Amino acid sequence: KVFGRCELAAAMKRHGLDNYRGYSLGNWVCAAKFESNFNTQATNRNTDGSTDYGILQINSRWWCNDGRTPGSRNLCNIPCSALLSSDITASVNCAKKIVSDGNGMNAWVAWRNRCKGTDVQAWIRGCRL
Ligand SMILES: [Cl-]
Ligand SMILES: [Cl-]
Ligand SMILES: [Cl-]
Ligand SMILES: [Cl-]
Ligand SMILES: [Cl-]
Ligand SMILES: [Cu+2]
Ligand SMILES: [Cu+2]
Ligand code: NA
Repeated sequence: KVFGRCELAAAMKRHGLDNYRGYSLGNWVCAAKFESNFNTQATNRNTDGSTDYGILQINSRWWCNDGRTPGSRNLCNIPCSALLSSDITASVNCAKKIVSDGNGMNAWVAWRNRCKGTDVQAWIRGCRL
């Protein structure tokens, strides 16, 4: 599923991301845009051989099992394929664990390099949520 901007903002809000660990909704929308272009089916291989999955590009190195990431963990206790569903529940719940891990949204390098410090409210501007 490729979400529209405001449709994903509304969904992430419904799923409890707005101000989660202090990160306003536009932070999550901005991260999703640059991670996945709002595509739940997005996959990208990392240099180390792990892969990132779904709207928020959750890495198999730590968070999900894909059967091909040596020495990795599965801290969200989910197959990585679950992260590609049109239903964002698994992605959101796993993201909650990630952002609570100590470095907040800096876990998402694209968030750090492209969203942090910027006017992230622009991502939800005009949206019926
Ligand atoms: Cl957009
Ligand atoms: Cl915001
Ligand atoms: Cl594995
Ligand atoms: Cl959903
Ligand atoms: Cl924080
Ligand atoms: Cu929902
Ligand atoms: Cu809503
Ligand atoms: Na893994």
